[PDB]
Amino acid sequence: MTEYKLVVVGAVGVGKSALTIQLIQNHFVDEYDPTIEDSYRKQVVIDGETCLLDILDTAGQEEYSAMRDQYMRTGEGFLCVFAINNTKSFEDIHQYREQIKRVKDSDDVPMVLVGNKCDLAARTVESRQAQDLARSYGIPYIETSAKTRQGVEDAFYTLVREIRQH
Amino acid sequence: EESFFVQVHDVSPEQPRTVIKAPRVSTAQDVIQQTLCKAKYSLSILSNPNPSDYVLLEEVVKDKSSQRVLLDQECVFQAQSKWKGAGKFILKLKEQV
Ligand SMILES: Nc1nc2c(ncn2[C@@H]2O[C@H](COP(=O)(O)OP(=O)(O)OP(=O)(O)O)[C@@H](O)[C@H]2O)c(=O)[nH]1
Ligand SMILES: [Mg+2]
Repeated sequence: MTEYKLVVVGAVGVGKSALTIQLIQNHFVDEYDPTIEDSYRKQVVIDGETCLLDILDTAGQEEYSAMRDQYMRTGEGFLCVFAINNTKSFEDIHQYREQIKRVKDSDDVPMVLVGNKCDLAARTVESRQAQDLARSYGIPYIETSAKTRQGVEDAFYTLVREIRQH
Repeated sequence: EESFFVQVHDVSPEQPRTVIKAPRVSTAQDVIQQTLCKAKYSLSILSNPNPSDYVLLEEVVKDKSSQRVLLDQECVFQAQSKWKGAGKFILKLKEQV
């Protein structure tokens, strides 16, 4: 059983905890409680092999930014989340990518760009804007909804695969 | 200066760890209730949601590790401040202890 160390990062309120909780526990949390740092664990089967997922759910609140360095050293792959109705979160993504790149001293860190809340009408960030960003980083882009489960397994398993195929 | 951060370990099978911001006046029972709220959708927690059924254990490295069960009404911040000692708090059912 291979263990995979996944880390979920991005700005406040984009849906990091909701995505993680949907994946681990199969329900949607509608209340908002800001995270400091939570660790989760699940055994899953991906392409016919049993895997252990260690998932670190991190803080969007800028108050906790000094915790980043440690979790970026230890993490094997990063889910970089923004919300498609939150233009600022899409701008903030770039700062997470650069820190991870700096911390790990590598241009080749396993990562997936996620545009979350795709169930909501009247998006303010265009899919193509995120596609262009992902292309420049050399990483997959996937849209998700923690509320409807759209793309959620795909986003996390794609990240496991990026680590596995590295 | 009114709050402090505590990491609680072995919380549930699906949620091994959580960090919470607690009032420094918090008892072990107060911190337990905050932790049960954080892990409230874990199946083991839905099954046993009453904080009075739990304890915090502190494990501290010497100057080998020692362990000690906190009293229900003991101040967690006082215990942490006394560590000699790299340390951790562990959530356990009283029946396990
Ligand atoms: N409609 C909709 N709401 C969502 C979705 N994902 C998260 N939410 C809601 O958005 C709010 C914030 O979600 P969280 O997952 O707590 O956000 P977070 O990124 O973990 O926030 P921090 O821990 O503070 O950084 C909550 O009220 C969630 O119910 C989604 O895909 N669709
Ligand atoms: Mg969160």
